[PDB]
Amino acid sequence: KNVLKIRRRKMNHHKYRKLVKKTRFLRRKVQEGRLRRKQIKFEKDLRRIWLKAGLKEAPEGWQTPKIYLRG
Amino acid sequence: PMKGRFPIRRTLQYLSQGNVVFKDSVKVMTVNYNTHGELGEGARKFVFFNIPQIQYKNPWVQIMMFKNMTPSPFLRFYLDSGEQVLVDVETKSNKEIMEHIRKILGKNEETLREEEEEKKQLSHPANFGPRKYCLRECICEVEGQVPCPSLVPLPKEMRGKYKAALKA
Amino acid sequence: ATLNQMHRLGPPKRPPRKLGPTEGRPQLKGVVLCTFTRKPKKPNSANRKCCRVRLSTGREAVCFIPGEGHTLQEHQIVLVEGGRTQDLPGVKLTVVRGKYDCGHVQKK
Amino acid sequence: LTQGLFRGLSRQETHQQLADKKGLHVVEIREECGPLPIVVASPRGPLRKDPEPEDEVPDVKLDWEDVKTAQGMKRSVWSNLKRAAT
RNA sequence: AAUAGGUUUGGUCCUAGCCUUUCUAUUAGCUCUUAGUAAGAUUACACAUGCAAGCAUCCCCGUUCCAGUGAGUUCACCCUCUAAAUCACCACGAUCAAAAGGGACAAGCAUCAAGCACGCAGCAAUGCAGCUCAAAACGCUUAGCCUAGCCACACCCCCACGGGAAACAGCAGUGAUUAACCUUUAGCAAUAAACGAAAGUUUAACUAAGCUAUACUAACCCCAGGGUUGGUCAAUUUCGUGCCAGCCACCGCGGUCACACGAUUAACCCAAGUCAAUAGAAGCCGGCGUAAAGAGUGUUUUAGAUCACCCCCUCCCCAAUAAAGCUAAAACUCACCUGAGUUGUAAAAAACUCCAGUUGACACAAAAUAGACUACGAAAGUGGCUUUAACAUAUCUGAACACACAAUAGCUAAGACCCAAACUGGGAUUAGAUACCCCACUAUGCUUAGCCCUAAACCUCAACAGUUAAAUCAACAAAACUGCUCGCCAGAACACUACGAGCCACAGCUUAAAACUCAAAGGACCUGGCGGUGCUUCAUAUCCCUCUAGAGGAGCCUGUUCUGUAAUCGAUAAACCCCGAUCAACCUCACCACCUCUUGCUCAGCCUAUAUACCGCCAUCUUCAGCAAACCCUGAUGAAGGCUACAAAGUAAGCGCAAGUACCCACGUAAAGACGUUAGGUCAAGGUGUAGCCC
RNA sequence: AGUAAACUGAGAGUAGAGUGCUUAGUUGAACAGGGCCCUGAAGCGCGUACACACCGCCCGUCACCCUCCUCAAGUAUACUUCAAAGG
Ligand code: FES
Ligand SMILES: [K+]
Ligand SMILES: [K+]
Ligand SMILES: [K+]
Ligand SMILES: [K+]
Ligand SMILES: [K+]
Ligand SMILES: [K+]
Ligand SMILES: [K+]
Ligand SMILES: [K+]
Ligand SMILES: [K+]
Ligand SMILES: [K+]
Ligand SMILES: [K+]
Ligand SMILES: [K+]
Ligand SMILES: [K+]
Ligand SMILES: [K+]
Ligand SMILES: [K+]
Ligand SMILES: [K+]
Ligand SMILES: [Mg+2]
Ligand SMILES: [Mg+2]
Ligand SMILES: [Mg+2]
Ligand SMILES: [Mg+2]
Ligand SMILES: [Mg+2]
Ligand SMILES: [Mg+2]
Ligand SMILES: [Mg+2]
Ligand SMILES: [Mg+2]
Ligand SMILES: [Mg+2]
Ligand SMILES: [Mg+2]
Ligand SMILES: [Mg+2]
Ligand SMILES: [Mg+2]
Ligand SMILES: [Mg+2]
Ligand SMILES: [Mg+2]
Ligand SMILES: [Mg+2]
Ligand SMILES: [Mg+2]
Ligand SMILES: [Mg+2]
Ligand SMILES: [Mg+2]
Ligand SMILES: [Mg+2]
Ligand SMILES: [Mg+2]
Ligand SMILES: [Mg+2]
Ligand SMILES: [Mg+2]
Ligand SMILES: [Mg+2]
Ligand SMILES: [Mg+2]
Ligand SMILES: [Mg+2]
Ligand SMILES: [Mg+2]
Ligand SMILES: [Mg+2]
Ligand SMILES: [Mg+2]
Ligand SMILES: [Mg+2]
Ligand SMILES: [Mg+2]
Ligand SMILES: [Mg+2]
Ligand SMILES: [Mg+2]
Ligand SMILES: [Mg+2]
Ligand SMILES: [Mg+2]
Ligand SMILES: [Mg+2]
Ligand SMILES: [Mg+2]
Ligand SMILES: [Mg+2]
Ligand SMILES: [Mg+2]
Ligand SMILES: [Mg+2]
Ligand SMILES: [Mg+2]
Ligand SMILES: [Mg+2]
Ligand SMILES: [Mg+2]
Ligand SMILES: [Mg+2]
Ligand SMILES: [Mg+2]
Ligand SMILES: [Mg+2]
Ligand SMILES: [Mg+2]
Ligand SMILES: [Mg+2]
Repeated sequence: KNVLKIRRRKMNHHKYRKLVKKTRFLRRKVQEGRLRRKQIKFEKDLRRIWLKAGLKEAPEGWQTPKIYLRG
Repeated sequence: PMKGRFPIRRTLQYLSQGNVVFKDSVKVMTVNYNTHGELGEGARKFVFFNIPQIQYKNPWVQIMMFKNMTPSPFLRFYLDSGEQVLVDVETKSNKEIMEHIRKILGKNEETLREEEEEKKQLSHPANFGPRKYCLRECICEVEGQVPCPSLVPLPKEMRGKYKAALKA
Repeated sequence: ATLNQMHRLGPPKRPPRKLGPTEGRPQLKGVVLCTFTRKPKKPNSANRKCCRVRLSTGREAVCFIPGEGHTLQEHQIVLVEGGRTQDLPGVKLTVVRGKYDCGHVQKK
Repeated sequence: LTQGLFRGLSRQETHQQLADKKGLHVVEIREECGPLPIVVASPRGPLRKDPEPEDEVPDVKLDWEDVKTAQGMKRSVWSNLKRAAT
């Protein structure tokens, strides 16, 4: 069999890797922004739980951790 | 072709060929059989060929199977009164098993004939209505009666358009 | 697939039929925005008369004007139907000749 | 299609070939003739005395299209259409 | 999808999508005679006006129904229990049927995978920590439904005390809006409902009419239209147009003979309709080596299977894995002696010159031969030596995610460093050379400790059990199948992508769509062409060298190209170029300028266009030996193919070669030289099709 | 091989006109072996995404255009949910 199907995928992958390399500083700023909104969306979900259960503040001694940071 | 061995089992014709219709007392039927052994061969064919036919005729009876729990195969029926009926099936063929349970817990041909007759009373031939429920929709379909105006226009004298015209 | 697998997956699910440019409607009312000509893709050669209309749904689309000669102008009302113009890529609507402001083709 | 058709039609077993192969009568049952048994072929050689074994359930492979049609589950706007006499 | 059909290619077969043919509904165009019947806002948007609930000796009863709509949407069904209601009144009853309890009950999306109190016990107090969920919980989106009918809603705030606010989703009617467009009729005579003891009364329910080809039925002296006519697919004459104008559902048509465009003629189909657009009807038991698909490996769970008892024949050893230790060959380095160069190769340059050769000492690197063996391990992987530990399971199947692994590259940290080596630098090549070639050196390859989790992780062939007979089988590949199970696939491309989610991953990995687009994409073959394609054998004035005389340099002759001129044409790579011409001062002559003639030397004329309409006569391979009717056979009766002489499917008329003939022989030279190739040359030898000119 | 080379004559066509063409004759050699990079051919093979057939097909950057989609700072608008509760 010829490799024409492979060649189409080969060029797709080459152009994608080159695009990512050319815009890696913009994508890094976008990724940072998404992880922040992701952390906020997670904090809202936990706050919805204790508010709907009748509590006015988080359980005593609870601190929502940052589960999406590199550290 | 249809998948599996003996695909005839997965046809409505085959499933309706069961002759075992349990009495109203039967509530549960457990089947204990062994996967191997020459003396449990009839019980394996019973599970393979007949259980679908029994369940089809008795949709509300619970049927539960159990494999290799005891040395010999047997059936056990649980009745609504709390009575339990044990049936030893070791050495018997699947046809002898079907004939046995039919005799002790199946409705006879007389009881089944009567039930079918009481159903025919629900579709009275003299009633008029939709084809789904009645033979004829309107009396105009009966020969000799005044036919439907959609097929045979009524005389001008039998129409209100000209009764009111003459009267008015 | 085996009988167990077919039972577990259930009956097949047709892909939800996609609505065309008319959004599943016989015709649509439109307002002419501008007229122009389009070149067909090879091996055809012509200057096919088209127009851009604002459909009653708020969407703007290009429509082919069939027949020899038309008098459509901006701000005129037209009725558009389905049917793609085979050699005009992207043109999927056709003006109805003889309805609203678009009159019938003049004989010869 | 042509080559396959001629292969199938040329490799069919007549009723006389079936009677000779099994040494039994080939009896035909017609619904328009009621329960009247119609013998269509008899073995030219001796006639067996032992009946053909009656398997309670045949292990024959079924065609889903035939089964689906017999159960009224076959729905097609193109089947059973009226056509000119052929 | 069917009794199927059209469309992928130069061609065949396979696979596959799209479309055609059938039957309905709505809308649009054009058209339209009658009668009967059925049915009849696009919009839960806003509504002018009229009417739609009364009855009856006052109390009551009714106005909670009917009629309407489809916004919302598992309150509709079965069982248990039990109100209200009917049976005048009680009915320990029947009928009917709420609330409550149990059960059952739509679609799509798992890129919605976890929900977050969703349980149980106890008389209570209170105790336990459970409950639902990949057999789909939780969630989002869509939708009235299972139609003698049912459910839901009744302007909105799910509800309606309250609030917003002032209500046709009752009938008729109107505004706005949509492709979507019925009368501001009559009567309570029939039936149904309300009320009354009753005669009765009321009712936009209903009944009888009005409007409308949406449908059905029937009919008509006069009165037919619409669409089609390249193929699929029933049916076109003459003109116009000339890739323009336009046309098609698909394939396609139109570039001067257009059955495909427009007009016209005729024909075909249906017919008071026709059929353009839209929508619906019509679809899982087929597959996964190469077309989409066996997802890198193994284990188990809940389960499934019958391959588990019977009933049996490959235990141990060879290159599994981990740890520790070890070293034969070859390097590196150092030292002595010797040489003056060493390195690089198609050939150079650069590089080194504490360089090279012999000898000796000398690894945190890598493991000739054995191996023509075919073993070990789940796979990845594993082939120097020794030792220790050590290679799961007495049924099978069982996961992208659980659990544990997983070449190379790569990341983090600390070490080792012979050699190799991305990058980088230098040298060379080249139009350029960010390459291929040469040199140098780094990350890296090694060890240790952690990560990363990918592969053409492919023997592209899932595990287990069984068969070699039948139909052996599209093609190729590695013969064809059966049982059972899990995984996966459903035109191409978008896309190893976007988004979401998870992850020690931050230019990453895993999972993985849609819109716009096309009518194909794809798999395997056949023939031809081509190959800076292999082997073998060749060219006899012949491809190269060899032999002889020349051309290419000078002058002249002559052709051609350019330039010039008011001033022909044709040939114009081999196969044009002293060629058509065995021939131009006028003539020839077809050219240019000027002047003249018009039934004209001709029952006219044209050297006008088209050699890509042609005959005629030729160039070219050919300094060839092949061409081929009619048959036969092979390939499963596919495109196609057809020979072996100790012969295995080919037989072949005819044509060409050959043979004969001419010239001085039988030699040589002429002549001859098929079918085809270059739409090769010639419309200007002559003739001529088509088109054009005719003071 | 009576070839190449050299030399000489005649003819066709014109009224005349060629260093051209056609043709007769005279003198009269050298070498002839080896080889396959190049041109081309034959036999047997291999490959092929070309078939308008290698003067083929074909890939990407950039420019120029219509269609669709995604990301995205700040801001605005609309919608959903709450009482399925507590005193
Ligand atoms: S259906 Fe009976 S009168 Fe019309
Ligand atoms: K064209
Ligand atoms: K097809
Ligand atoms: K009253
Ligand atoms: K109603
Ligand atoms: K609704
Ligand atoms: K409501
Ligand atoms: K009445
Ligand atoms: K119409
Ligand atoms: K070794
Ligand atoms: K892989
Ligand atoms: K492989
Ligand atoms: K070839
Ligand atoms: K010719
Ligand atoms: K000529
Ligand atoms: K001519
Ligand atoms: K380009
Ligand atoms: Mg290959
Ligand atoms: Mg691409
Ligand atoms: Mg087309
Ligand atoms: Mg073709
Ligand atoms: Mg609606
Ligand atoms: Mg009561
Ligand atoms: Mg209830
Ligand atoms: Mg899943
Ligand atoms: Mg997503
Ligand atoms: Mg749900
Ligand atoms: Mg709705
Ligand atoms: Mg309203
Ligand atoms: Mg309300
Ligand atoms: Mg109204
Ligand atoms: Mg309508
Ligand atoms: Mg009235
Ligand atoms: Mg009416
Ligand atoms: Mg014409
Ligand atoms: Mg026409
Ligand atoms: Mg594949
Ligand atoms: Mg070796
Ligand atoms: Mg397992
Ligand atoms: Mg899975
Ligand atoms: Mg994986
Ligand atoms: Mg790894
Ligand atoms: Mg490493
Ligand atoms: Mg080195
Ligand atoms: Mg290094
Ligand atoms: Mg090592
Ligand atoms: Mg491998
Ligand atoms: Mg498996
Ligand atoms: Mg696809
Ligand atoms: Mg990848
Ligand atoms: Mg990705
Ligand atoms: Mg992402
Ligand atoms: Mg010269
Ligand atoms: Mg010239
Ligand atoms: Mg010329
Ligand atoms: Mg020419
Ligand atoms: Mg003159
Ligand atoms: Mg002259
Ligand atoms: Mg002239
Ligand atoms: Mg020619
Ligand atoms: Mg001779
Ligand atoms: Mg000759
Ligand atoms: Mg000859
Ligand atoms: Mg030519």
